[PDB]
Amino acid sequence: GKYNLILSEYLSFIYNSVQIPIYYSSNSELENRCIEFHSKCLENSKNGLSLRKLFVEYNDVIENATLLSILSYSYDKYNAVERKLVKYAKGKPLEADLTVNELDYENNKMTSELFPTAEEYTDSLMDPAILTSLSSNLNAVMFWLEKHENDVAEKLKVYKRRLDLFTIVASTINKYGVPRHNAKYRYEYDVMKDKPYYLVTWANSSIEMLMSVFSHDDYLIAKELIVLSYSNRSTLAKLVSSPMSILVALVDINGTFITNEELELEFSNKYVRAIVPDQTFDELNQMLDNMRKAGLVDIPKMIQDWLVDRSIEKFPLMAKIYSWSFHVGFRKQKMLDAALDQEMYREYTMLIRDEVVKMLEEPVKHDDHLLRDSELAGLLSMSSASNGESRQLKFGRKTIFSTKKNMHVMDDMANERYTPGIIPPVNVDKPIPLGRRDVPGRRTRIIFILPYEYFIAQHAVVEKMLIYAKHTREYAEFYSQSNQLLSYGDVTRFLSNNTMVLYTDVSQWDSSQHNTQPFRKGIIMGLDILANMTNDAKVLQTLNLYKQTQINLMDSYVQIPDGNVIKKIQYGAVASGEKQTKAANSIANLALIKTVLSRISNKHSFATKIIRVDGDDNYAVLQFNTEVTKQMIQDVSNDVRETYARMNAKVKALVSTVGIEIAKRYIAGGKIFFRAGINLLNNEKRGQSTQWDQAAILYSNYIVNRLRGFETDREFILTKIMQMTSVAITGSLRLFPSERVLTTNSTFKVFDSEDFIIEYGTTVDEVYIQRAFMSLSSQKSGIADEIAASSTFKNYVTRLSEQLLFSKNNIVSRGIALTEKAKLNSYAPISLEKRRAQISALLTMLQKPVTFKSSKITINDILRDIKPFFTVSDAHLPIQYQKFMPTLPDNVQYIIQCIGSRTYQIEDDGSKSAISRLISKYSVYKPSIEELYKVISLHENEIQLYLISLGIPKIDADTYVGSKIYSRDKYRILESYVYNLLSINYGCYQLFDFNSPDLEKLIRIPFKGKIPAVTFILHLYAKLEVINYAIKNGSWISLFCNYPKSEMIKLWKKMWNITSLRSPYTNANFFQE
RNA sequence: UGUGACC
Ligand SMILES: Nc1nc2c(ncn2[C@@H]2O[C@H](COP(=O)(O)OP(=O)(O)OP(=O)(O)O)[C@@H](O)[C@H]2O)c(=O)[nH]1
Repeated sequence: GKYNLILSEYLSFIYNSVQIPIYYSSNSELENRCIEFHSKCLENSKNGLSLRKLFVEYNDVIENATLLSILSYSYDKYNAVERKLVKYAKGKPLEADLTVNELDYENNKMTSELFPTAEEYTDSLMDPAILTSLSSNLNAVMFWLEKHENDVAEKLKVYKRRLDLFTIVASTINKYGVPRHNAKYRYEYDVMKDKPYYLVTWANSSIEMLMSVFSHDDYLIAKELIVLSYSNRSTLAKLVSSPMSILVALVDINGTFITNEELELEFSNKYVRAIVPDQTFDELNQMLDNMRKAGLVDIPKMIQDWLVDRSIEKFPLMAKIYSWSFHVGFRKQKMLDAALDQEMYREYTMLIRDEVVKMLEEPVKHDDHLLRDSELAGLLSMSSASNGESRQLKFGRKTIFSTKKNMHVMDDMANERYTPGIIPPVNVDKPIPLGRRDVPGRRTRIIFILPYEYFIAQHAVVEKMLIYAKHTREYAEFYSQSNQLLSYGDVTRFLSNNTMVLYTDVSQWDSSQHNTQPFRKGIIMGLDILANMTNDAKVLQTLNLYKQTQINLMDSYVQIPDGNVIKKIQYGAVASGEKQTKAANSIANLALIKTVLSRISNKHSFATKIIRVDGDDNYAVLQFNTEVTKQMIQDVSNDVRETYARMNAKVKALVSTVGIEIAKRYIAGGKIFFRAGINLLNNEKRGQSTQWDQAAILYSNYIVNRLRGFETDREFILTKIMQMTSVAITGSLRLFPSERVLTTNSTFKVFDSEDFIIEYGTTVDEVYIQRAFMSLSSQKSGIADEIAASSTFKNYVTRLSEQLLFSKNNIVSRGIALTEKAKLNSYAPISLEKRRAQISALLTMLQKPVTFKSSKITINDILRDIKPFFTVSDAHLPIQYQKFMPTLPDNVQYIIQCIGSRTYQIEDDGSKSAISRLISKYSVYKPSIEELYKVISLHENEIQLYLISLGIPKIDADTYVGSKIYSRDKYRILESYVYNLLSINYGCYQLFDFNSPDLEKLIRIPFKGKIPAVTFILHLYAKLEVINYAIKNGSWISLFCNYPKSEMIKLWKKMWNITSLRSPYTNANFFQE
């Protein structure tokens, strides 16, 4: 509830010269008071009359009404930022050392020195690409500095540490003035020219870093990173986070968690001695020297200190540095440089080929339907991303231009041009338009924006491999419904005094030109074997067209822009843009380690406890017959690196007996760690989401970081949200959304009023507002309807249908239509219409709901019904689980020490339902969890027509539709769909064991009725309420349920008429994918 | 229509 208040201290801070609180109430007479108070307030302000009287006069509204929004009327020239910044600029501005970076443009020169003219300029290399200004990030900081000016004791040491650092920014910024941004939140030439090219993005990186400073060690790390990061823009992060790969092999294991047969974490009190060959210490020092030579001082000592004893208890510092290294910003080079960096393989290609076979064998041998109708599968899965060229399109009586695949597939069909039989060339004659991938730390990488013919030809076969992966443990990233905790235990499992883990980063190998041949070759070779396993025209064709793209790509040409020119150079490496990218890379990376391990066995004899490939890393745990020694480690480590060398693969390969470090995670001292390097004030690229959407994503990013071990002051986060979600009515009148508006479970939710706890409307006003917002959730788009009606479209939707369905089916059909209408949202013009509407709507909205004939039910209502039939009473749970994830805040860790954690993802798509399994045996169609949710609630005879109308044979449709499974499915679909709506797999909850016995105790639910659905929700709602209470108070409570029998049937009905809510908060979570 | 693949 503090938002609404911290919101005023802010406005009254930014503006000095008025605020007009706007309330509302579900109660008619109180609302009319809410209306009167409003106007009376406007009036007095329109006369410079103190509102003090009215605030007393209408004290009733203040007290019993819900704050809807705070109106801010300010008449300043909005340069108050410039003015306000002086006070903090009394330190010596930083002077960029233009010597630290290789490429010249990476050095912090003046903009003009890099770009002499306005036609040569480009923010392309610094663009914060986010929808909030640098002025704001500035205002935010100062606002907070003022509020914690007179704080005492420790808060002061936090204020101080912070005030200091801000100066560095403030002073440096003041020297060249503050860079003003345009309506699109971009920094142009006129403003950037005189100022250092990287002033802005660095300011942003530095602000976000200093506002995440608390302890002295923080401050030390910030300050250091903030200074060097003003000159170094290319090796800092890599330099700072490089040591961590070795630090993990130095901490002894004193009690760890392993994985048991039930594939779940189980404590193991074992001790494993970290065995390290001297050479490693050399390597680690060489890394410490490099750290120093590049200016670093404070950070290198922290590690050197740590290295005396190397206590897993004093490892939180090392982890902290590793996570901070990333907040320096992204490394955005020039496409050209990004692209320029570019007989013993016999074994390595044989394995790749054998792996491509295993995966597709059965599907091929048994003329799988998916492999046959793969062309339809690709079409239905086609996204509305780029195709490469910017074609002119004819829709109805309108010719517009677009690059969208969905737009090009359509147009192409309506003109006999749709020809997937012909897989376009990608050579010198038809160069690949390029894309990029920017990440903090590593150098930029290019990306092939291949023609849609390439997706379609690969979609189905890729999916068939991913399935083989789903149940092959070696593929960590894909195995079962597993989260990272599982992979954590699979390693710590076989560890001991006679084994050694071998990890390897191979990101450089996959881009290496050496790989590109044995890679594409092994796949093709494999595809051949498969082709010889059938005669099915369908299979051979799609199996063949796959072989085709694996050739056109062998000798590929790329379109690198080199200025305002687009040179065509020859690309001889495997870039990524295909559908097989992730799968193939997984296949390849694993084929590799197998190749390496196989070779080193000629000398040393060991056993393979586990082999794994996960993203751009690949590791294995070997076991020897004798106790391992420093010398044994050195030898293995050498023969390995040497084996990799004989393949001309530039890769980092380490060998330890206690931990590992890979891009996704690292295991130090038997504990699990995940880098907390998600940037907040700078983004990789510009999407299409709105500001609100970005507000929510900021917050989301805050939560993930926080859980990972990097906390940005929440007061700062809330300030940014106050900024980003606002809506300007005129040049002076700006409207600010209230806490109720932004946190309630609506279509406009941005964040949770309290971290790790998701509330739902439990009061009338809350219900009122919730139902009001939903009413204006989806907006009209003239442009979207125009094409939604055009011929090529209807024909498109039609052609897809007649191809999928056998008999009639209106649910599918009505779906395919919308499913395709939505894709148009990637088209900017439409997107823009939408947002404009949403604003005006949500504009008048924050003024008077009322008229909204609610009739739709949501998870809120369901819960709000159940709420009153429970009795809480103080309970208690002892801490009985040792911590394995050190970084977790304290209130979230607690829940785990009491009820435990999980290593799987709760099924929330209805994929395990029998009916869904059925449809996938005879159909290429994929129904959402929300469709199955309705299809399962249909009259027995309707479900039978659905099934048949998708190619499901009667002996099957008729058999299922009756069976007991249909009933169990009925429950399973609902059970799955509800979890989906409660976000049981996100943020905080995904961590918890919702089936913990310890938890089950606190839940006392007398089953006065044998009606599964109701029993279900009652227990879950209770498990949630218990855990929330524990997440806030630190103590536990028990729940007793006295839900009526009569009511149960009333509820069960409500259950099957639930609507899914769509919001920025929701999408934010989906973005964490 | 300052936009730039897979997932
Ligand atoms: N290209 C690529 N991007 C990835 C990969 N894995 C994750 N990402 C990125 O992941 C960001 C998502 O971060 P998350 O995966 O949601 O962080 P998290 O993994 O959900 O934290 P949890 O897994 O507990 O463990 C996106 O912006 C992606 O670009 C990958 O293997 N390849």
